[PDB]
Amino acid sequence: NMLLNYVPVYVMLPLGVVNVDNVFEDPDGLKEQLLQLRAAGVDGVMVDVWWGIIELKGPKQYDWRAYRSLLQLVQECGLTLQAIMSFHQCGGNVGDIVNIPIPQWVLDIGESNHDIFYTNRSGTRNKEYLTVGVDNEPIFHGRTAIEIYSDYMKSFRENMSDFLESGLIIDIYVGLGPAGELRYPSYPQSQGWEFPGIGEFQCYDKYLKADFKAAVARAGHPEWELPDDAGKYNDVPESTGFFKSNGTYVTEKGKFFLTWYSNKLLNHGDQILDEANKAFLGCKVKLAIKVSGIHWWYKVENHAAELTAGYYNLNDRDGYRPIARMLSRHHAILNFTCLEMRDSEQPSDAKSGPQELVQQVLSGGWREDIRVAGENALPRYDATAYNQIILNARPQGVNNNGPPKLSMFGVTYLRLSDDLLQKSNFNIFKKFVLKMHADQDYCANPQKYNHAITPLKPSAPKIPIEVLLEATKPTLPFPWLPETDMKVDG
Ligand SMILES: OC[C@H]1O[C@H](O[C@H]2[C@H](O)[C@@H](O)[C@H](O)O[C@@H]2CO)[C@H](O)[C@@H](O)[C@@H]1O
Ligand SMILES: OC[C@H]1O[C@@H](O)[C@H](O)[C@@H](O)[C@@H]1O
Repeated sequence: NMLLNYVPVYVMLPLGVVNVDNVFEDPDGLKEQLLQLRAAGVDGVMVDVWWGIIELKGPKQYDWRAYRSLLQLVQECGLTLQAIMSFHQCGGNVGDIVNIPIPQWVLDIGESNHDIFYTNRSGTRNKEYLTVGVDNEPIFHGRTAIEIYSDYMKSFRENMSDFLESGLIIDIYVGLGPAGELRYPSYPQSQGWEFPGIGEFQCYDKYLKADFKAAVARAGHPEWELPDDAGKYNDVPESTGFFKSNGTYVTEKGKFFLTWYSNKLLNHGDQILDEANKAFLGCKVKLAIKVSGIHWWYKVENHAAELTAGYYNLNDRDGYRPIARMLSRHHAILNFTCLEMRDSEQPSDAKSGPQELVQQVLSGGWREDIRVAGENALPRYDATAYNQIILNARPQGVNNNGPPKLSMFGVTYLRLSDDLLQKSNFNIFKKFVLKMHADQDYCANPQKYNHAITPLKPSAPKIPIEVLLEATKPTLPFPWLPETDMKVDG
């Protein structure tokens, strides 16, 4: 039955639906919008549960009231929810139209210890996320950063227990860095970065620097230092000593640094996912993380932007599959945040390959046998964008004999706004939803299309780093159709 080819569609709620004062501002306004989504056949919505808003007053001073009111409304409108444990700041990234800092009390600590923030070679501290360097440092009034995230999720679980039991919350997204993605803040607009700048390494805080020097010493090279020839945010790879042909990134020193730099993210993600598994154990929900889609410079040997962001991906080294393997022990979903783009839409000098990047990442996920989800990176309302998303959702088309051999677990659309609801735009969107659903009407029971959710089980045993890095072995991607068989048209 066609229903087996059905891929659910979710929509992101506006940023700031509950303001920085922890007040659910416009319920009536949101209700009307939500009801229109319900009529269009949308399966559910996604929302940020901001750490900076809930634990503002002080350590363990949680106020969940406004968010309970929001969840209540969403449930009344017949929609499911994907909740993001947003441990990051809203404001310094593309599209951020509102400012939501991390808890003020954490910022107060940062005043007397600036090293809790990601730092670039120039000494600039980024305050949108806590460096991975303090994950296990008990400097936050007795707690470590990971313990803070852990307590936050447990409190969420207990205070929203009634919504979890009623099946409202379907996915639990755990923020792992800037914009909630597992990556370093290598391309900060707030510091002047501009597409397609290569970005900068963000490992200069005293904690990461100390770890690196200890590590190089154990490797027999205590003289080794952090990169000093990688350039600046807006540089191009060829104008740097680190990323040029036969440059530093290809030397033993460079490869050691790059492995070290990227391994820190794998462990950061693995440890926090461990805490997430414990906090939601037994609940009927799935865990998920977000991986950023850095398509610029993907078409040159150095993959500069990817490397500075923490994804050690080269033509001969798969820097994404090991993340997929790490997610398997947690039975988690890998969400790729950039699926609507086409190569021909990028300036030629950016050397972008978003289409090839998507195929690499999704194939790696299916290869490791984990579920893969996604979102569009930029606001799009045209058919060609929707058709590109539909192609990646079922790379080899629909199957009339049963389920597709390959299909994404779901797609979340960015974002809910008045432009989307504009008559003509919404008209196209409704066709998009219909095609994602494979021409079938909205289906309320996820079980009908093999999307039933079982109680979350404890994570499988810890996979050693050496076994994780075995997944760096390059593999051929799965075959992709040139265009989807379920077009929206135009
Ligand atoms: O509300 C979700 C997050 O939205 C933004 O980040 C987006 C980014 O704009 C988009 O290109 C990509 O596809 O997904 C990320 C994360 O979903 C905000 O900057 C974040 O603060 C929000 O968490
Ligand atoms: O953040 C920089 C952004 O600039 C915009 O003008 C482009 O259209 C986006 O593709 C790009 O991501």
